[PDB]
Amino acid sequence: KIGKTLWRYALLYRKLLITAVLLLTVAVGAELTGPFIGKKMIDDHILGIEKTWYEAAEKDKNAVQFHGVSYVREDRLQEPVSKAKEAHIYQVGMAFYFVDQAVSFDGNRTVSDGKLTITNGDKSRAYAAEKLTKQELFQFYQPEIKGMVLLIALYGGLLVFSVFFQYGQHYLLQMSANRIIQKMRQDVFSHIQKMPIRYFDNLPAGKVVARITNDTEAIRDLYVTVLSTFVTSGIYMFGIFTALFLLDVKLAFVALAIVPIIWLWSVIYRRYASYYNQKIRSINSDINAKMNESIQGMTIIQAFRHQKETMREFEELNESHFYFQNRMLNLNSLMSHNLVNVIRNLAFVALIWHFGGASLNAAGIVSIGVLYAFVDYLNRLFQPITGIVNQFSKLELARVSAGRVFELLEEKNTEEAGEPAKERALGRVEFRDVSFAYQEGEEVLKHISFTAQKGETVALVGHTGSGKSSILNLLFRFYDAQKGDVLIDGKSIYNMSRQELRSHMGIVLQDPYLFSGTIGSNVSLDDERMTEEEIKNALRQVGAEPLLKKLPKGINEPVIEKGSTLSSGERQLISFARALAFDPAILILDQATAHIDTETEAVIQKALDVVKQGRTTFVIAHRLSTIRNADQILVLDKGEIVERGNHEELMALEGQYYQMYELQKG
Amino acid sequence: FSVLKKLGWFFKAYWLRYTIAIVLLLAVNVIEMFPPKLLGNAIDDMKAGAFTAEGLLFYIGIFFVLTAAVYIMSYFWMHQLFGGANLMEKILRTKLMGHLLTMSPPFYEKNRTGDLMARGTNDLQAVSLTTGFGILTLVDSTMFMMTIFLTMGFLISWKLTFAAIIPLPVMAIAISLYGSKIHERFTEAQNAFGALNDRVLESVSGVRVIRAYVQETNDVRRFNEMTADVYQKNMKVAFIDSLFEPTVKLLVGASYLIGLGYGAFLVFRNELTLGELVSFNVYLGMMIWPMFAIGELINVMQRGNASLDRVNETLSYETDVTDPKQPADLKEPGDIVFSHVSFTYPSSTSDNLQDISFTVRKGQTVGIAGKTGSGKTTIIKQLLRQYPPGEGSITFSGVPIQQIPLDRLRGWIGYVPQDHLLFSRTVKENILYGKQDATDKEVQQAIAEAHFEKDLHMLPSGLEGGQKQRISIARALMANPEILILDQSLSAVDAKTEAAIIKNIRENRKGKTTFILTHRLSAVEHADLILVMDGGVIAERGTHQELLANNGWYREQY
Ligand SMILES: Nc1ncnc2c1ncn2[C@@H]1O[C@H](COP(=O)(O)OP(=O)(O)OP(=O)(O)O)[C@@H](O)[C@H]1O
Ligand SMILES: Nc1ncnc2c1ncn2[C@@H]1O[C@H](COP(=O)(O)OP(=O)(O)OP(=O)(O)O)[C@@H](O)[C@H]1O
Repeated sequence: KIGKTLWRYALLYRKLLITAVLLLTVAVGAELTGPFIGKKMIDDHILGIEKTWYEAAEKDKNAVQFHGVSYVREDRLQEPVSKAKEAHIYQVGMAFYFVDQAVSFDGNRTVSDGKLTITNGDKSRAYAAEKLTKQELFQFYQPEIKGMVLLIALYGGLLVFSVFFQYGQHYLLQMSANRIIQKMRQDVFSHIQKMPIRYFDNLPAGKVVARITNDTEAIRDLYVTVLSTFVTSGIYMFGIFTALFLLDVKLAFVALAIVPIIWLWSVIYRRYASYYNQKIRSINSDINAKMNESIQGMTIIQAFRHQKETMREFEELNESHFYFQNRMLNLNSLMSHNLVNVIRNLAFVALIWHFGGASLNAAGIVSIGVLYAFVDYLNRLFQPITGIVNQFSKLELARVSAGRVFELLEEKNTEEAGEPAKERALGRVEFRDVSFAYQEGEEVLKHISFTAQKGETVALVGHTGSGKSSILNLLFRFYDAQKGDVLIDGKSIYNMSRQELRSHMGIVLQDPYLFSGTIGSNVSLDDERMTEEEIKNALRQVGAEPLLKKLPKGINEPVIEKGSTLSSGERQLISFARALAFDPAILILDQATAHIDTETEAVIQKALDVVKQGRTTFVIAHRLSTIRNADQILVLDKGEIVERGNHEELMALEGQYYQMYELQKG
Repeated sequence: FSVLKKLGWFFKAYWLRYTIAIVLLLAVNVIEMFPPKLLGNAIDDMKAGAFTAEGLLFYIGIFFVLTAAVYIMSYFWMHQLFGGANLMEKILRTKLMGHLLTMSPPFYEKNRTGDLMARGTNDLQAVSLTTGFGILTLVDSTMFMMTIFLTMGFLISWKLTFAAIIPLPVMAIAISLYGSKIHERFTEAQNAFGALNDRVLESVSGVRVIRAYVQETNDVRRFNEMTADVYQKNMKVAFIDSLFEPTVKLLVGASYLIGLGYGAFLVFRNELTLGELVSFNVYLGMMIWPMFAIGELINVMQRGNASLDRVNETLSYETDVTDPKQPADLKEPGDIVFSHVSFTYPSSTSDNLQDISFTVRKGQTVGIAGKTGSGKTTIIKQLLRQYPPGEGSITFSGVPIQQIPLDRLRGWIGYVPQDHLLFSRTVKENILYGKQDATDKEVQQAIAEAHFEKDLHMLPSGLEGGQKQRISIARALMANPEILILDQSLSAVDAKTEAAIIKNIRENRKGKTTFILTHRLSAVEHADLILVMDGGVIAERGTHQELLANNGWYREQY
């Protein structure tokens, strides 16, 4: 499935891939024609002197005047003199020997009394021969000079030509990869906005960030590897193999016999490297964890004199890690490049065997040009092996990361709904013996039935683990009640879009979140839909906070550090300011501050008083002192509303409020 | 190139292995210099008249022999060098961890955990890479390029050599410049990706608010924009990254065609031969590498020097905060006294203690009360030798703590910090932690006398509010300290468990000193000596009875 999805995302942007492939093909074609130019230069011009020569006239018709007689090569012949006048130029040792006579056999050569004997092991016809000094040879080589120049030009021309296409393709491919990843990223984030709240509750916030970003990076590396290395190497090897077959078919098959070598090498190297690398990484993770847990909280390590044992464990880890590093080194020292050099020298030996075998046969021709072409092609062919094997071993991590991202994408149980609200809530809200269970067969709220009037400050006060926060979750539809029913102004909550509902309400939580950025954007949550109504902070208070430095309507940015520098009281203050700025109809206060301080909570009380006005407020708190004025308190036990009424009515029977108010003081 | 000068100890300790490695490297280079020449000679001899099966067999044999020799020698010198690098990593890890163990809290206040973990995870890799691979590349770039150059010069020709090596220097220079600039752009792109990764955490941790205010579309827009920024950075990197293969191909093709063309020109003038031409081609083919080797060497050397000059600081320059001296002859602590102790934390100009004076007898229980931040726990720090002695005198029966061995002093005391420091081992190891795993039986007692074996019965042994505190106090009691110190040990449980706990500890520890720091004053009732600490001084001191006959001091609960 991973391969299918990767191919599907690659199919997008297929124009870039097609263009890059074509450019790469042209570049490789030119780079590999170069050696044909070199081979022709060598053979057809240097070794063409050994080809026959025929005497002719002297009108510079491709002829060279040896002493007083002009000759022309057979290739540059117009049949003026072909059969009677046949000349040759052999070379024995370092000397070049001109024979002015026709010949029949060809084999080993020696000169004893000027009679160049060509034995060949069958019979030796001795022909008188001369030496050509050092300048006469030049005169037989002079004409070819022009041809070579042209050939040279071609090389250079093609060379610079080829250059441009490489830069063309490597770029495009990269872009392709990057672009695909970008698309992928967007998709995942979109899906994140459609998952239920459960998904986030039952999984740490750290892992989802990793899944969104680091796994996308791993897939990007996978794409870069695949394209740039594998496709390029495949095309390059196919081109080299085409060239070799065009040159000589016999050695082409021998050179084709190397592919199983690469196959087996890659298989074995992967088989061992995967295991050793896995052990190394696990041990390094353990070492880092041990070092961290020791560096933190070392006071008891020193107090109880545990230094020796911790050092013992650390050295055990160190010994194992060092051992596996050495094993990986052994594997490398037996495959990484030594095997390449062995194969390279073995190829040299094979070339020598093949060509020297033909030479001794006395029938085949050495054709040094083909030798040059093959050495060049094999040097280019043996280059990409180490990469190929390394990334082949490494592919597995990326394959697992891609699997993870795709199983994330393919989730089915998602939320699909969205629209702005079209009417003002009016704050009527009712409950109908709702009963919600978080996971299963364990009920946290049972038969919760109540009604809240337009009068605000309807607090829910109970005990720890009594099922108060679940009311907030059911009210914002973060979770479905699974039983009963909830009504907003006579309209069912479960018959309308979630965003529309959340548009009617507001929330303040225990930990006010301070998004990185400026205050103005933070107060408006970078909505951009609202004008300078952030001045609503004033309604809370001023406290000279804008006067301390710059302004908080997009002019001050003290939140870049998560708001740690700002006081916690100021954090809740900006939370209330945002809640009022959005100006909802129903306000829910989830406050569980562990210390009033009796100094920093006056501002919170004032903000609650100023914001609760003209709304329907639910105050989720257990202080029972700021909620003295509530129009209606509600106390529930183990998920059931045991008692309900006003503070005065609930003080008609002393009970729970009595115990709290009495034992809490001092 | 000073890293090798700063690592003299390692090479002096491991000199034989590196000597073998370098000798094998030189021998391998020389022996590997032949095969191109052998092929050149074989080609040059095929053309000539004389060539027999003997030459064929000889060439095959010599090629195989040279191949085997290079294979084995390469294996062995790589073994030696990379094993040396691994040993360097091992040694450095041991040194760093030991030094970290032997330090005191003040050192950890100046140095953040991130830097130490970096120096234990990054600098070591760089230094090991310097000792192994930088030396490998030095050997190559210095000798390999010289031997190939002087083999081509003397065996083949000098005009051809000088003419065909012109492009390689500029190729290397261009590679170096590209490497520097691409590293800069890569750092920029990595910074952009980090900036992206910061935003996703905020938009995923604060999911409730975003959905509550239907702001997910704005979060989508912001994420898409930052992804576009990351893409632009990546393309700016790829702009420079796509310049490696063109330059290398162009400037190697130039050298190869100069070789071929000008060598054919010389073959016409008869100074060269065909065999020499192919040998020259192969020599260039193997000469391509030192160009890259030079840049690799420079980069690794600079990185290694940067890492090492930094590791030596937090591994050597720091001196232990507290130092023992000639051990004194004392076996057990008689009485603990404070003679006008004055002390200030290193990282603050506030006193936190102003000539505190009191005394403690054997079996004496001392109670300390006060408000938060009034130097309640600073006094105990003045006794655990976690900071410089400062000023004053704290004599154990008549001798200042300075003479008591640090090993001996830790043996007497039993610390229970207010914070929860429980190591991620099994519960059994956490409690044996104090005893250093001497025996198993008294663990069940230790927990029973802690009256918290009930909690153990209500949890499966392994892994791992008040559970941490009970485990910590049990661990402290394992060692049977002669001076037991509790620093708000029982805060989660109040007036129901802690009372019986302290009663049982007091009755069990009868002739042993005990210190109780606690915010609640109900739990220090039986303490025959109680002190109230306000600011840097002690406002009042006396028995619990006297307390009742003094200013009402946070007794406004019962
Ligand atoms: N997402 C959740 N998944 C599973 N169980 C949950 C979830 N949220 C809360 N619970 C559990 O359901 C019960 C409801 O308790 P609730 O969160 O309402 O506590 P509370 O009375 O509001 O106290 P506090 O405000 O201190 O958290 C508890 O057992 C709680 O741990
Ligand atoms: N790590 C420290 N570095 C510097 N000064 C410190 C440090 N910890 C505390 N102080 C200073 O010492 C005083 C507080 O001492 P300490 O925290 O030991 O007493 P305490 O807070 O009353 O004890 P407890 O934490 O048990 O309530 C304050 O004046 C404070 O500024």
